[PDB]
Amino acid sequence: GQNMRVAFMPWNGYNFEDSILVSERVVQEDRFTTIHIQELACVSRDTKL
Amino acid sequence: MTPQLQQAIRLLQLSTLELQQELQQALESNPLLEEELPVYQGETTQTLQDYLMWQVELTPFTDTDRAIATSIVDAVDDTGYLTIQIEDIVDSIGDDEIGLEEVEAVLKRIQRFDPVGVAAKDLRDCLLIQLSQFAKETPWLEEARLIISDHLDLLANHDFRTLMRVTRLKEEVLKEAVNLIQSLDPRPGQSIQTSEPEYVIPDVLVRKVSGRWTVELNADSIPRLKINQQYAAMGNSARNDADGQFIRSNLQEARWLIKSLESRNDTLLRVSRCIVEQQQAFFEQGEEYMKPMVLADIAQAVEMHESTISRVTTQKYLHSPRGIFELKYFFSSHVNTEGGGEASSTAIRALVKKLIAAENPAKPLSDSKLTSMLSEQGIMVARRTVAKYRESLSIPPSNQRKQLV
DNA sequence: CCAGGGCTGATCGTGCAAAAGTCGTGCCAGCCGTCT
Repeated sequence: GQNMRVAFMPWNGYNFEDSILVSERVVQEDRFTTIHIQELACVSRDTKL
Repeated sequence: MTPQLQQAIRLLQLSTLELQQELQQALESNPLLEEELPVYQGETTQTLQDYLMWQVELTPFTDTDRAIATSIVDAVDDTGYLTIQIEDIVDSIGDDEIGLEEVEAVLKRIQRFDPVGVAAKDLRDCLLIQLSQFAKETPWLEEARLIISDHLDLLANHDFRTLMRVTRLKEEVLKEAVNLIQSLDPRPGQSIQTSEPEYVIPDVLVRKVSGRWTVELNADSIPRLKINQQYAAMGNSARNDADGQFIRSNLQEARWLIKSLESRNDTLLRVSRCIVEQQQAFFEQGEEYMKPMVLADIAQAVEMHESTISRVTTQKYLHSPRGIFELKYFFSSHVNTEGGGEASSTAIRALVKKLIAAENPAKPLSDSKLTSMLSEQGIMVARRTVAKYRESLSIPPSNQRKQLV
């Protein structure tokens, strides 16, 4: 993970029992941004015709 | 060489499916034992019939118009064309009352549905319907409409010069208007499902471990017919002796059938070794490197006769990493080569293929030129043989194959 | 009682000549590019 400045306080109820409030600086710095990789395969599937 | 042998012979001449057919079919006559729910997943594909039906519901028609339409869409095919006719639907509805324009009215609205131009009337009303669709701000809509209306017969000849003086058009400008018609892309029914399922003919297998591939038959395909040990012992203790004769007969025929079958298997394997011993060249290198083989050469290999092998190799398949091939495919004629040698027809066929594929597409090579080229390489063949090999490979034309340089 | 001869059920051999298909290739007719 990454080291982020944390606090323990309610903020208009945006930090409920199991919710976390994230600032906008985190989005700008591309923090926790991940990259997913997928694959697509195709076969010729030779037939009678 | 009586009846028993007679039947044993027809046993190997046929493919494996009809063999299993007769085997299993005759396995019911005499006691001789052979030996995540319901739906896998289940999915109901839509299709360009159900999709044309979907639209009908949404749209507002009356109770009578609805029937007509149902009937119309039944006539639609995979290609996209109403199959029968206009008046045909009127004659098939059995009611003389309903006018011929009645169907037209409905049919005039069903063909602006999803793919527009569906259910066209004889591969031409399509363009008319497809063209009327997009806006009138297109550059040469007039011209193209006029072309399509009565001047398609002329367009059929792939000729453009005649269209000027016929229908009072400009100088080649129409040509750009003729390209508009080419982009129309007819047959909007064929947006169909490309779900053609996969096919196979697996019979014997060849696999290349440590060089010198070994030939061995399929584990599942081959049928194993055993005898029952249970009913065997039951013959000695039989009472009326009628029973005993019955069981003796069943027993003797079973043994006979068993041996016959095995004989088939053994023969197949033997013939599956000779070829591999002779034609290692082909499995390694390709069709270009096949040696010629005849029935007489295979019979002479291992204590065999021509007649016998002739039957084994009919409708038999072999799977190798090269491909899937019939055994009859390996045998072919030969031609005289340089140095007294013999060259297989398949080598010449592959050579012709690769030579035509690598020739200059601008100006095509004549069969005489190909004959001369082959003679220069050291093959020594006639022009007729080249013509036949070219014609055999779904290539009738030699010089007519000319595209834009 | 044992060995010799006849009876009979058990057991098998995947070859062989004749009629038809195939290609190697020559012969001949139809078609087009070019110079006359």
